[PDB]
Amino acid sequence: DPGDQICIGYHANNSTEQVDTIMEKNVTVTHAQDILEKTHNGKLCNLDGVKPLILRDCSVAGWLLGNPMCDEFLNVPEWSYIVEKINPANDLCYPGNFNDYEELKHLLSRINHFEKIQITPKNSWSDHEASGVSSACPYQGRSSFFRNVVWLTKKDNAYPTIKRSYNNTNQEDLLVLWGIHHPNDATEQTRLYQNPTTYISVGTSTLNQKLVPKIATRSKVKGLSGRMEFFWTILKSNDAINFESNGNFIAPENAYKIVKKGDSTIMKSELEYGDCNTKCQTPIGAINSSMPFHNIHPLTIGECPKYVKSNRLVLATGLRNSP
Amino acid sequence: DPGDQICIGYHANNSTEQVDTIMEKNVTVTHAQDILEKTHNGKLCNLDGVKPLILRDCSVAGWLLGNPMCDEFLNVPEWSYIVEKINPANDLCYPGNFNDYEELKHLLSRINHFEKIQITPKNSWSDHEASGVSSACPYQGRSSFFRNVVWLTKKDNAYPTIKRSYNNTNQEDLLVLWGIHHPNDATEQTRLYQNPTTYISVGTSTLNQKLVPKIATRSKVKGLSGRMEFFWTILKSNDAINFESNGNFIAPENAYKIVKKGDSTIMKSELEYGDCNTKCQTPIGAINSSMPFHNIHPLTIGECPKYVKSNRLVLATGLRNSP
Amino acid sequence: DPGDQICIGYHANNSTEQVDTIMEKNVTVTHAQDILEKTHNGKLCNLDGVKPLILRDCSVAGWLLGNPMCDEFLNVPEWSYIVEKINPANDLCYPGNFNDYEELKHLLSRINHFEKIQITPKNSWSDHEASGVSSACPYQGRSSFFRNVVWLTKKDNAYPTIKRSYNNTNQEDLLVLWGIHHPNDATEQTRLYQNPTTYISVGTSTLNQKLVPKIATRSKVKGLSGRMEFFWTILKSNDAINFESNGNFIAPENAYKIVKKGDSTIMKSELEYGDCNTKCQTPIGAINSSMPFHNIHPLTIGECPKYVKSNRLVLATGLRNSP
Amino acid sequence: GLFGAIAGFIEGGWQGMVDGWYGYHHSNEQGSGYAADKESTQKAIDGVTNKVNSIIDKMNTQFEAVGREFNNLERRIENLNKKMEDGFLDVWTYNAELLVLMENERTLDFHDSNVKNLYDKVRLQLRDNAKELGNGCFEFYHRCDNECMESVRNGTYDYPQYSEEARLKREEISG
Amino acid sequence: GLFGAIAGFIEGGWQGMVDGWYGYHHSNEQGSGYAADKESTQKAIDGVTNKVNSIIDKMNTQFEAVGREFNNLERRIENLNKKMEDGFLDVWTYNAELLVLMENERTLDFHDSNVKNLYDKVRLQLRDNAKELGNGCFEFYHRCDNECMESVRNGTYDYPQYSEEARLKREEISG
Amino acid sequence: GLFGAIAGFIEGGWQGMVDGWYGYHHSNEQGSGYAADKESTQKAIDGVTNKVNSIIDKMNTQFEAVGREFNNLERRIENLNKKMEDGFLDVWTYNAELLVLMENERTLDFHDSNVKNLYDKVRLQLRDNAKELGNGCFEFYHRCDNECMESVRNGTYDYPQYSEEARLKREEISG
Ligand SMILES: CC(=O)N[C@H]1[C@H](O[C@@H]2[C@@H](O)[C@H](O)O[C@H](CO)[C@@H]2O)O[C@H](CO)[C@@H](O[C@@H]2O[C@H](CO[C@]3(C(=O)O)C[C@H](O)[C@@H](NC(C)=O)[C@H]([C@H](O)[C@H](O)CO)O3)[C@H](O)[C@H](O)[C@H]2O)[C@@H]1O
Ligand SMILES: CC(=O)N[C@H]1[C@H](O[C@@H]2[C@@H](O)[C@H](O)O[C@H](CO)[C@@H]2O)O[C@H](CO)[C@@H](O[C@@H]2O[C@H](CO[C@]3(C(=O)O)C[C@H](O)[C@@H](NC(C)=O)[C@H]([C@H](O)[C@H](O)CO)O3)[C@H](O)[C@H](O)[C@H]2O)[C@@H]1O
Ligand SMILES: CC(=O)N[C@H]1[C@H](O[C@@H]2[C@@H](O)[C@H](O)O[C@H](CO)[C@@H]2O)O[C@H](CO)[C@@H](O[C@@H]2O[C@H](CO[C@]3(C(=O)O)C[C@H](O)[C@@H](NC(C)=O)[C@H]([C@H](O)[C@H](O)CO)O3)[C@H](O)[C@H](O)[C@H]2O)[C@@H]1O
Ligand SMILES: *[C@@H]1O[C@H](CO[C@@H]2O[C@@H](C)[C@@H](O)[C@@H](O)[C@@H]2O)[C@@H](O[C@@H]2O[C@H](CO)[C@@H](O)[C@H](O)[C@H]2NC(C)=O)[C@H](O[C@H]2O[C@@H](C)[C@@H](O)[C@@H](O)[C@@H]2O)[C@H]1NC(C)=O
Ligand SMILES: *[C@@H]1O[C@H](CO)[C@@H](O[C@@H]2O[C@H](CO)[C@@H](O)[C@H](O)[C@H]2NC(C)=O)[C@H](O[C@H]2O[C@@H](C)[C@@H](O)[C@@H](O)[C@@H]2O)[C@H]1NC(C)=O
Ligand SMILES: *[C@@H]1O[C@H](CO)[C@@H](O[C@@H]2O[C@H](CO)[C@@H](O)[C@H](O)[C@H]2NC(C)=O)[C@H](O[C@H]2O[C@@H](C)[C@@H](O)[C@@H](O)[C@@H]2O)[C@H]1NC(C)=O
Ligand SMILES: *[C@@H]1O[C@H](CO)[C@@H](O)[C@H](O)[C@H]1NC(C)=O
Ligand SMILES: *[C@@H]1O[C@H](CO)[C@@H](O)[C@H](O)[C@H]1NC(C)=O
Repeated sequence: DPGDQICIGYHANNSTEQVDTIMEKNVTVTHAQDILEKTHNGKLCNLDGVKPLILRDCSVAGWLLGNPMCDEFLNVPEWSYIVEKINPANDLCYPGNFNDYEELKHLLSRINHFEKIQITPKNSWSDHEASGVSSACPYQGRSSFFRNVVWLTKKDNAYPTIKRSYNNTNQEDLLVLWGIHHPNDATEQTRLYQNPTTYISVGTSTLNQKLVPKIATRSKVKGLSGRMEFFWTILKSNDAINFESNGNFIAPENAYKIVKKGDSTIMKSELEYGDCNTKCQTPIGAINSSMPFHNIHPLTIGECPKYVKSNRLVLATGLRNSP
Repeated sequence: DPGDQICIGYHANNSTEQVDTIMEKNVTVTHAQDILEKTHNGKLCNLDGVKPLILRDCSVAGWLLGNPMCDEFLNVPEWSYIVEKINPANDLCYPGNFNDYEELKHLLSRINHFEKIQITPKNSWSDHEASGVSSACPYQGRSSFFRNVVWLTKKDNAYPTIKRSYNNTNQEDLLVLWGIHHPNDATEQTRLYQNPTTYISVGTSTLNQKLVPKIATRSKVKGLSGRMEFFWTILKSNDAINFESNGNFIAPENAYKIVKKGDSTIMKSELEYGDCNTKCQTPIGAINSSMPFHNIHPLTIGECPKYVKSNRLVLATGLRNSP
Repeated sequence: DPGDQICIGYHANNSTEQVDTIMEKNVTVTHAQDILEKTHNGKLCNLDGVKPLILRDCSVAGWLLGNPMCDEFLNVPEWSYIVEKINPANDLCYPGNFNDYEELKHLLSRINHFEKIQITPKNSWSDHEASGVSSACPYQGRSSFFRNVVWLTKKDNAYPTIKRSYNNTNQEDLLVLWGIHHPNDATEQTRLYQNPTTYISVGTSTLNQKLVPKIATRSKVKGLSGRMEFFWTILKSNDAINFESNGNFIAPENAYKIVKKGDSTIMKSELEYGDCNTKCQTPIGAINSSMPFHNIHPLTIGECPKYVKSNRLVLATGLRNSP
Repeated sequence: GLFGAIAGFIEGGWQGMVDGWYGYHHSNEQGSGYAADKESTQKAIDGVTNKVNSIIDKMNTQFEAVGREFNNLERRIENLNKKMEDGFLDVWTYNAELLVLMENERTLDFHDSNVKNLYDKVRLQLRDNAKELGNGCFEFYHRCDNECMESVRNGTYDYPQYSEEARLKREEISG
Repeated sequence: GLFGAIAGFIEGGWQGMVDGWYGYHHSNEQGSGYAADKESTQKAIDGVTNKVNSIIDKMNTQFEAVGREFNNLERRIENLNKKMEDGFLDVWTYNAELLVLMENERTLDFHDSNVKNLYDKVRLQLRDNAKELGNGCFEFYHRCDNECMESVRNGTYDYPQYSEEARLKREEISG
Repeated sequence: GLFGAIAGFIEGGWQGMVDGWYGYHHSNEQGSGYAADKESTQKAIDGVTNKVNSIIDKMNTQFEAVGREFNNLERRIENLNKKMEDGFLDVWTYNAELLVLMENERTLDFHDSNVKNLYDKVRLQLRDNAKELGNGCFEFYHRCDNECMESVRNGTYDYPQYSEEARLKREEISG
């Protein structure tokens, strides 16, 4: 008659976690491990202790040149990363362009802190008018101008040749900005700077620039047919920059000390500050995860999981579950 | 004596289909599946319904500037893709260069249809000769010139300053082309434009261009030492383009409306139209294949398989075959 | 009593070779095969039969222009590859820049041999002083200059317009070098070249260059505020190059026939010649290995193994070993 | 293979068997004949088909080269572009080749297994009611008509219904 | 599949056994009860844990996309930049997905073997002292107290001490 | 392993057998001795050699970095270029490492399996004519000379030639 018994068997449970293999889909297992983070907080946060520089409706250009609508940013603290809107409204208020802008921007992504200083006081232009202003550049309803540069025009009816020089006695490098104004016609030229044929020389240990205004008729932009073209350079410590101009010069007033370099980026996001903190930021929200992977956005900064385009990454840890 | 018997066994046949694994070469299997297309029709076909624009011995520059040897392409229909020979014969008939040519070509890879329109009639120059021509640019035995641009010279013994403007009232963006002629000596300069010191101003809402001729001794090319340098811009809808010149101006006659943007390419192929039709084209032949892979050519356009460098890609579906 | 016995078993030994798998680490195996080369001779060797060109403290620019501190390299033999230090001391002696330098250096990576030729005898400048020299360009205690180009200054009190021409009648293409000098002020300009308003024209079948000096105030570099800018071209066989200048011209004296083209590179290394020989060279040492992989340095030249960043690559060939 | 069944202990496959991939040969009072196991070949055709759809779908999102032109003073980025495009093509060529090689061997070890699993299936139903010849065959210790053998193929086999007849036969020869 | 074990000869898993992955059901004169196999369940948790840690660690150094901007006359290089970054994001996605699929199937076949290796561990220890039912169970030809079955679980089992009890019980039914 | 042979139920490898990879130890009236199974050892050497040649040849086509220099107003493309070349080196390092780890484990499970094929090769020839000790060894129910054991090694073993003799030896113990 039937005696004693031993059996070999395996575990099962009420698990509904499915995994995939090459041969078989939607296989239900006893234990699995999701390795893919799929959620974020929908916010722009601090990175470790450090707040981002969130430009609002200001572009990098507007900020640095000192567009009057960007006065929030005249002197920003050390940032962790920079956020710019996709199409900032407050860019170059006076119509024109920024030379080597994407290169400046790329430089900027390697910087965590500027210290703005005055390199030339506005009360130093005694033979020229330093109050140039424009409707394209409004402050509080009335006509203003960039804050970090000066529009110099003839005083009385003369424009003496400007020869002004500045030695970077600071230990850190200076980002220095300037510009040239391109009038529409010869008549505008004399109204503003008297002299018909003008130039701008800018010199450094590495820079040897000569600019001449391009006086020609162009399409109206913001009611202005004129243009403002902007240039930048890095003045190393102990180097000097030499300006000589005979007109059409948009002169430097303030410049930026490069205080700290680091890993940083310029994120393109419509988000704004969400008064949070994270160790991983994406343009569409922050991530707090122990997962090795995430699929939120490819462009991240911080201590992040690795990005994949997958919707699901589930590792089977246990065995096949019996129905 | 031997009684009843059952056997457990598997399928076999007369298959000579071979596969490879990591450990074993030339393994004979019962069923395999070739997944690699290895054949093409050696012809240039339509892409679905749409015929390619096959320039023959014309280059993109020849077509767009209107090298007289290229008048076949004066008004091309919508294309699926563009086919250009590796070394086109009718490029710039008059020696010189096309500025940002590779960026224009790349812009072109995103365009399927132009509508060419006349923006300045050859008969609008009442103070200038609009019939400048060259032996380097022959038409029907006589000396001619590019058709979409006009070579302007002095009339009587003067070259009045031109102030000419054009508003893009069309809905679509305009590719506008123009040029400047570089003479060989100060005398040639005066014989053609009277004025010794000349310029070209080009203005747009974003463009503020100034050109000056480079008068110099150079190698004879096609018997010519003179040079012709050409420029282009995309004029947005409702923007205007302003030209001011006092010489050396090769002015626009025709411009191109961007009618249709899309998926397109510029193939390098010496092949010609084969009156066939395909949904996958490579520069060396078209593909009609259900395979997931192909090894015909890396540069394809259309609904194609994936390109790999493999000589053979065969999947085992069945089992090893029994002797 | 106990009869006959058969057993099934596998191989073992006293081997200590370990491999890794996905599930198991430090598994001791009977047989393994290291496939990763991890050692080099720490020296710069010949590549097959051919010695490298090791610039010592000279940059490629110093060499090609003929910085006086580089006379070692005035006429170098055929090289296999080129070694340049990370920051060579003898670069452009006179402060300034070499235009499209990185493009020239890349061109250099497909050339194994120059043969230098004279394009203009020094004693051909009968209407100009051809003895321009500088403290920034020291030779043996005194002031010198680049050897392959010539500093022309006014003679008596004139700088007649220079028209110099050269047709490349050789079978091979010529690398031709020249430059322009940018003075500090109008006085230096007349002091040196008599004429205040000067230019340099350089013409070829493909090149149509016009240079104008940029006269401006700059930082002293090596005590100098003047700057020197250098240009180059590849003059095809059977083409001609034409120079026209009325000042600031640093004229060609020597040029380079591109005699032998091939696989080459410019390694960046602080090493020196080790009188050794190899078929595989890396910047920090040579490779004599039959291994399919190595992890010495990513930038190699010769018939090399494939680079990986791995510390260890061991394949299991035998079976798991019994303790 | 991974244990020795396909071209293993049962040396050879049956060209005569044309209904499926894995199956049976039967020999009783009503002649002989081949009969394919419908269930486990269907389960094997499903898996091999899914594997084949899996491998193609894993390459759908894969690098696509584009012709870019560069001028004679852009030779560095031209080399960058070429090295980058050839780079991804070598990578995906490697991926496609290696996955095929890797899945080919697994497909063979999979067919191999389905032959052994079907074998332990019958070997567990029959037990001492037949002698295992060791060539993939079972020799019954009873008579199994074409309705008894239908029972072993689809797991219907009744063991006690033939237990005694079989016990007698091992004792008859052992007596 | 590659086994004939998990949903194979022991059709179904034991919901009552929650102490491990692989183990035993025992039935003698002293009631029933579950006991997880300590040795093969630990060797399976470690190996599987190691796999998930190896796979994450093998992906730490992996491509990182960075936003780069280009102007409107840099469209070739902008297109180059875009294709390069999507290329690497695709390549690593393929790497991630494909490795998970490949290790999942190996992981399932791994639990699987451990069920057959544990069954053969016991079947080789028991031999003719038990009847092999073919459902994952063994029916003893002798009496096995709750300390006898401890010997089968840890491989110390002494066979001759129960040979005769078993030999004789085999004589009763075969007589 | 994934079978439980190498370090499984057949405990230990034989340091004494140095002629091959897989084989037998036999002890009868004509002394003892090890004998390497030539058949399954060369075929295992073929595959292992090819695997190593397959892994090296699939990497022959692999990315090669080139030094490209950039000036200080080229920082974006310098950065693009660095990420691209680091990108391809990370991919191929992953590929080389992962292929080695993945093929190593398969190589251990290949050896593991061949031990199982050789054991089952013997288990099917002997059947009820030998007792399975459960340590990887077989004890004959007859005397096996140096030509009988050479015959089981090459699959020549004749089962009925010892069928009658073995039964008696089984009953003698069952008496
Ligand atoms: C500074 C000023 O008021 N300029 C306007 C000018 O006034 C003359 C003044 O410059 C001169 O010293 O004294 C005479 C009398 O002796 C005049 O009073 O009058 C012109 C004709 O009406 C104006 O042209 C108009 O410019 C518009 C744009 O105006 C602004 C602007 O808001 O952007 C006015 C700014 O003050 C001016 N800034 C400077 C530093 O000059 C700018 C600037 O001129 C341009 O941006 C340079 O391109 O322009 C509209 O364009 C309007 O269509 C036009 O009639 C002078 O603006
Ligand atoms: C329009 C014309 O025929 N110009 C030629 C010039 O005619 C002069 C005349 O207009 C002036 O009033 O008086 C003098 C007499 O003192 C001349 O008779 O004479 C030059 C000397 O022969 C010619 O130069 C020759 O041109 C060749 C190429 O000619 C063309 C060409 O085919 O490209 C002819 C075109 O008619 C002309 N087009 C225009 C708009 O002028 C062009 C153009 O000047 C150049 O191509 C621009 O660089 O040239 C050879 O180049 C030959 O070497 C050269 O001596 C004038 O062509
Ligand atoms: C050749 C010479 O003597 N140059 C110095 C110049 O002398 C004048 C002379 O040229 C003129 O004909 O006659 C008057 C008197 O009748 C003068 O004697 O005077 C300058 C003012 O001091 C000096 O400037 C100094 O130059 C330094 C650099 O000198 C060098 C150099 O080493 O680079 C000397 C070279 O011989 C000279 N080379 C050439 C081809 O002219 C160069 C060159 O002028 C500059 O590099 C131009 O960019 O300069 C320092 O720059 C110092 O700070 C400065 O005061 C001239 O040395
Ligand atoms: C930029 O200015 C510096 C500093 O000027 C000096 O320091 C001030 C605090 C004040 O005391 C001034 O009266 C001083 O001149 C200057 O660097 C100094 O130059 C002087 C000589 O003019 C040296 O004696 C001193 O050692 C030096 N200091 C440092 C830190 O280098 C720069 O001028 C000169 O710099 C030296 C290094 C040389 O390369 C020289 O060619 C250069 O003119 C000045 N830079 C420029 C471009 O004008
Ligand atoms: C280009 O020509 C068109 C045709 O007249 C101009 O558009 C119209 O301009 C008038 C005012 O001048 C305006 O009432 C219409 O609404 C406008 N039509 C359309 C379809 O936009 C245009 O002139 C002006 O256009 C407006 C929109 C503004 O941007 C102004 O700055 C501009 O001068 C002409 N464009 C240029 C740049 O001259
Ligand atoms: C460079 O010098 C050579 C040697 O004289 C010139 O080549 C010769 O040109 C003539 C026609 O003028 C031709 O009959 C010869 O066959 C040709 N020599 C050889 C070896 O081909 C060359 O002049 C011209 O060369 C021809 C090919 C043509 O391209 C023409 O445009 C060019 O001027 C001289 N090159 C220059 C730029 O002056
Ligand atoms: C796998 O399960 C998901 C869960 O909703 C389902 O949508 C999908 O269709 C299933 N796929 C297959 C192949 O059964
Ligand atoms: C397998 O066969 C093909 C032709 O049938 C041959 O080209 C190939 O070299 C063979 N494989 C080996 C490893 O030789």
